[PDB]
Amino acid sequence: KRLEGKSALITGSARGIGRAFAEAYVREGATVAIADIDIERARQAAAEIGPAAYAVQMDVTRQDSIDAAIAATVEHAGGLDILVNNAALFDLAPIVEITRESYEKLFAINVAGTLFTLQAAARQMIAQGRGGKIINMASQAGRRGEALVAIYCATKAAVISLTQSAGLDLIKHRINVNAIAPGVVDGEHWDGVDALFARYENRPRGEKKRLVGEAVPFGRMGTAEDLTGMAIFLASAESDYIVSQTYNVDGGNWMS
Amino acid sequence: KRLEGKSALITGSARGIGRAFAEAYVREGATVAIADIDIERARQAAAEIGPAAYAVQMDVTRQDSIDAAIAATVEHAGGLDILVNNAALFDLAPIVEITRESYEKLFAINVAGTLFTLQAAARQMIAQGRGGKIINMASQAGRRGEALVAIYCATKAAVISLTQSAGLDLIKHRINVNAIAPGVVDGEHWDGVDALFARYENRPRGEKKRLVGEAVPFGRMGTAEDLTGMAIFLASAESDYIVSQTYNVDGGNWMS
Amino acid sequence: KRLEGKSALITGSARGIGRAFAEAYVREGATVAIADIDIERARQAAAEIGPAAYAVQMDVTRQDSIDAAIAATVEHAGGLDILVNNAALFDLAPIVEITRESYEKLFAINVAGTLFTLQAAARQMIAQGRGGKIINMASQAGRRGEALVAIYCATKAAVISLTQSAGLDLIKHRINVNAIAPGVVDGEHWDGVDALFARYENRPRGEKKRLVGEAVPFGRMGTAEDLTGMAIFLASAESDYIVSQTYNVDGGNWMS
Amino acid sequence: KRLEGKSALITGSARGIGRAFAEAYVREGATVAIADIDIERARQAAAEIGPAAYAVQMDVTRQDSIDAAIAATVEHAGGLDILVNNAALFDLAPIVEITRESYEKLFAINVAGTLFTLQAAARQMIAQGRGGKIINMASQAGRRGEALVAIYCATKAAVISLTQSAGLDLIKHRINVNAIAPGVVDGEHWDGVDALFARYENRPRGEKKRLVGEAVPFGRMGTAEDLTGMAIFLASAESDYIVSQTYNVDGGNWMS
Ligand code: NA
Ligand code: NA
Ligand code: NA
Ligand code: NA
Repeated sequence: KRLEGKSALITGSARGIGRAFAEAYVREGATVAIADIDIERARQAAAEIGPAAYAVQMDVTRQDSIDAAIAATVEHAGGLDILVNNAALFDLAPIVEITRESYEKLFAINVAGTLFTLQAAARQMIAQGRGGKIINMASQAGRRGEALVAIYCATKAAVISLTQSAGLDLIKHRINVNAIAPGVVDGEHWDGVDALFARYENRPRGEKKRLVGEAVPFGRMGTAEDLTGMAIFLASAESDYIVSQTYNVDGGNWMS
Repeated sequence: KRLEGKSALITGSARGIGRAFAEAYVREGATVAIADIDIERARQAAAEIGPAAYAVQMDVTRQDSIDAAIAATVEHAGGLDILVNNAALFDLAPIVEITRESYEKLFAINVAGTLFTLQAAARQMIAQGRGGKIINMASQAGRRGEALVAIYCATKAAVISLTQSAGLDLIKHRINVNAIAPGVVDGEHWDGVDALFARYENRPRGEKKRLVGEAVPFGRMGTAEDLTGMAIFLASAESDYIVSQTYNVDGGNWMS
Repeated sequence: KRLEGKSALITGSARGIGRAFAEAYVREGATVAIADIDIERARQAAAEIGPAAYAVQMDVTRQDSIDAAIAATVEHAGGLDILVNNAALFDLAPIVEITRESYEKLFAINVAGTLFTLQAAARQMIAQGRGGKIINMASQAGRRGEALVAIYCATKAAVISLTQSAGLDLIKHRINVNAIAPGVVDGEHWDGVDALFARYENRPRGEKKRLVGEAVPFGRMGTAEDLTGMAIFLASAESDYIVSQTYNVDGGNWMS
Repeated sequence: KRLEGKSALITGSARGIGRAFAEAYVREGATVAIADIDIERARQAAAEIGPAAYAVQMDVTRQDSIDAAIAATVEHAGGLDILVNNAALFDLAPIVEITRESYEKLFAINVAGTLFTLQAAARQMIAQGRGGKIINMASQAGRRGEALVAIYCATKAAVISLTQSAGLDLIKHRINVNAIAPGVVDGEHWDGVDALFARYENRPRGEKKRLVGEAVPFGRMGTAEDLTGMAIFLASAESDYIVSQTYNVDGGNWMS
């Protein structure tokens, strides 16, 4: 068990990628705060995962909620050792149709949410004096722009950048900051994602997803489970010398 | 010469780099909107440059000011062919001292200001149906993070991403979107920049600036004139096949 | 006349892109050594271009030919101010079919040829004490690997790398070293290239070429003329502060 | 545990980084071929490591030696599952002093050695039908050039490129190709590396090594043990969806 006795918090972990990370972390001996805007779903998730997972209501766009979430983790587990910034929102629209609402919402959650949660965790970790681990969720989208995905790509580029900056600033406190960049990951969101491409590219529903899946060198779209090995690795002692990096786990969909 | 008959608008061009760009564009035969929030200096600059330059009041953080600026180029110049997003703000603080005010202010101007001005320009260019040129100002800060400069770095990373996405979306309208990434450029702003570094790096005043200058492979910090050639090139016919690129003009300070 | 009074040498300029550069340089006032293994065609080209162009026999794989070529520009033009390393060979094969012959031949021309010509030009430029410009030809292939193009991609990656190293080492002598990276350029060679892809991807003849052209965001494969502006720019005073860069001119085919 | 029953071959594994990888692999349950040009050193390393390690004489510059080594692996273990291309040579010299001997020797070992060993391993893995893992050793040097290290940097850039190309071509055979890029790693070679820098930079002995060590954000130069976690990870099932990536493990010395 590579994370034995560790205290983690994962934002947006009631469902999806964050939820898989939560389960993997518990398997590896960690206690995990299931942080989510949906307290009901967080409580269900925590009960399904087991005794070591516990629900925390959190809105990463609000400072008071961020601070309350950190304090609940300290209260419940005695401190905080691992942060995963997984909360994210996707959207899509061509340049001439980008709205200020899309820009503000996606930046508030994907960039500000990650930045200020990272900062609150950093402060707690510094106060503890024991290190150690922060993992941001980037994306292939942050590696290169895309015609219909300007806002989301830009938030993920910002995340990769913040990962580098925070990494350099916090390593003196024995805190590693790194990021994982998935490529295309299958899941409940892809119906809406495909529908959005179908609308703007004028394709039959389902065609975009299929083309995307067929283009991954590996042979298929990713699963959350493809990513858990890396999430454990970057939270363990085996990654202590790894600083300010973004690692693509994407079946070859992007090369860095 | 190279920009004969072209209508341009440059944000933040009352002073510094933007003004040097405006003066260079006029020498190359363009008509130029000196768009700045400092309308008094924009007017003095427009008056000094000559009849081909005219002052436009603009605050890239306000949608109505953005739309009014584009309307102004239509009124004065009959339309818009070249947009340079030059307006920007700098700040510096370690992760644990980053404020929401700093985040919101730098993103509103550096990211939202660039995105929505680009969008307004693109709409006008598409309506004209004669293609166009858009040049965003990035920075070495956009290429890699820095311990003390998380916010500014992230905004410039977002600009590089947006440059990429917009370039891919808009090329079918014959609009080139690219960016210039300067390195370190000398100017009065370095008193404050040095002071901020001196404080957090525990150095005597002037030392940071000195060291930064000495470390540029070319052998000196940049001037506006180092950048003017590239600004003309990316607005000229010689750059027609150039799409979604960021070009470093930085004395070798960063290699891309 | 941005290259007035300058002396240049361009490798592999009897035909194609290199010849287009030579013609462009001549129009900008330069004297140009048409250097090529195909001396017959180089002579014909120099005669067609006009009195400022002269043929020079060179095989970039042979040190004695390189040194004699540099000596030729000194003799005919009085010195050497601009070098363009354009000579290159292409090949294609899946990993399990790559031969040592293909490896040796592509590295000798593409990498050794560029490196040691660069070296010989640099020595002459340092001896002159007037600085200089060196432009290497990279490729999109140099920016990212490709299943069937391992050898060529690796040579172009080596070129980008060498451009960076040489740029850092030579700038103290006022020599700018940079590179241009074209995307896909139409031409006679595409019949063979298409044929090779057709074989390994199991495609009808001409399909690969068609798909490639349609996949370029700009909407067409490149021409030599798309590249001439950048070639002049990087040899001119407008690029003095530009060091160790590789610039993509590729219709958006790769974003750097 | 993590590599139970796997057959590995690591080039240059008698001493240094390869040796550490060999020892870590054996602890994780692998059988390891200790390939080295120095057969007595290989036979000795194998003896010391244990019964799961066996010596193989190999010159990665010779096709026949490469082919013989793979065959011995198939002879001793029942086949080959993991290849680590660790054999490498370093050299240093400014542009004007680079010799053809330095160019040829470093490229033969660092590039050709890696390419043709990877090719022979791939062929054997394809014939087995059970997939496989291949890890190339890159370097921070492959990420960006340096004034005094053009040859070595260029070889490591070529390695990163080959990693991408081979990864894309071989994943259909269920062979993962990835690379590790250490930053600066302490070891017996650094006394000579420092000496080379001291010579050309004209420094007291030891000054370069200290400055380099002090500039790593983490706080010290690397050890081989910093890298073993990643070497195991990329050879294990936890990296199955990881293709064509180069991962920096370098204390923050370079960010990718
Ligand atoms: Na629970
Ligand atoms: Na005026
Ligand atoms: Na002639
Ligand atoms: Na043994």
